[PDB]
Amino acid sequence: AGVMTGAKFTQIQFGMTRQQVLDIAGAENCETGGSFGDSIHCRGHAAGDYYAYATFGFTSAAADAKVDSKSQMKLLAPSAPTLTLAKFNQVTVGMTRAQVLATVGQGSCTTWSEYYPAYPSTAGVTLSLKCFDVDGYSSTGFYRGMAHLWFTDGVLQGKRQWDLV
Amino acid sequence: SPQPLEQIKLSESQLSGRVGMIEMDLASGRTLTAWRADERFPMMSTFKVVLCGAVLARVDAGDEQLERKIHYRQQDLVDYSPVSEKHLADGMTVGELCAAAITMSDNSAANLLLATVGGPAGLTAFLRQIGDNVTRLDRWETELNEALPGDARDTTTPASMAATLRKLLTSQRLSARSQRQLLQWMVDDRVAGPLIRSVLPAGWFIADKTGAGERGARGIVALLGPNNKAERIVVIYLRDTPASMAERNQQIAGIGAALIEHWQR
Repeated sequence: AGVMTGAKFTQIQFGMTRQQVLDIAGAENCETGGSFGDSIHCRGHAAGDYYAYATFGFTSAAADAKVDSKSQMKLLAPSAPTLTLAKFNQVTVGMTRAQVLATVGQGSCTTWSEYYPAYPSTAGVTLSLKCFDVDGYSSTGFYRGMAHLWFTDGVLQGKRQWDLV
Repeated sequence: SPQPLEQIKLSESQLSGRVGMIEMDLASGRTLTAWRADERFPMMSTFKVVLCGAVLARVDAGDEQLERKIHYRQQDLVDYSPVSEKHLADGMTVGELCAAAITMSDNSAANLLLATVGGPAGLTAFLRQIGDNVTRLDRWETELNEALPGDARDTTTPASMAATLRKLLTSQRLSARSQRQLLQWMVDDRVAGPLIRSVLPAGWFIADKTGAGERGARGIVALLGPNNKAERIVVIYLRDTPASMAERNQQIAGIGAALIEHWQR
């Protein structure tokens, strides 16, 4: 059983039904309605003044609706964080995702949110990454060197950073 | 079980931290128990009660509506924003933003609300307006949680915070409707389980707001009392300790438990 985890987040896939998501996540960790509309929000371990979590968005309120959005906080760690303030300054709006990763470090990032507004088409796909310096990521507390990089159609639209270098 | 001040000294010793505490009579405003009450502590998310107080003041004045929808963008999203990030495409009402800020410590929600009251400087001006000359907000989320030692930015004191909470919730500086709404958001707090709620006896009322920050910073502001009626304000802040979150929560809960055990003693 357990609470929401990175493993469960990874096992949950775009195109899944609400019931499929609940079965993997563990229903006792999850909620819908209220603050979360028709999305499903699943709590992991306590972190800071909230919890690590995942949030799954769906194509509609229908029972057969499919996951078209995956978001997570503090369920996943970067594989090899090498981001620096210098590298962040080399990142430019208009860059492709591939160019950005080459700039900030290939193992520096985790996916914050990914949404296909035209699912199953990829048109208009929005993606938010968090990229971290060597000691920037924390699964239980506060980041100490993180950049938010956001894309539409795989092209960087903006960037922000905290505590880099 | 130790007396409140005994428990606080035990907690400071065990945490190697600094605790700030006020216990205040809600009706009279009298200070009943105090510890480091004039020392500064980072507010963290506890500032959001003051924030939404300022928002409600604008509603009372007809300069704001809780039903007003605010639209925002990716650039506005910061860490710890579980609710606001979900509504990115649709926007959120002012009231929904306050609910998220208070009950879930939603950071981006708080930043959106801060902009409506003139930013940190605007909120600080509101505080001065209501007679709080101590509490200050200087930065936005997420920097306001940095809690650097000796940094006066984004701090309050237990004494000032207690007085200001009393002003916002009972002084009729806010309309009755606004006072009820602010209190309701605090009643509906979702993230305060491990703190005073964990030691609150059956049948008691509680309304609260928590905070967590870097460098061990942790806090709670609360109204509570027996017979399902608010009787006192309790403010507890912690700063400057390397202790785990579990330990920090346990100590704050224990201080709350001491206040409750010695409620009439």
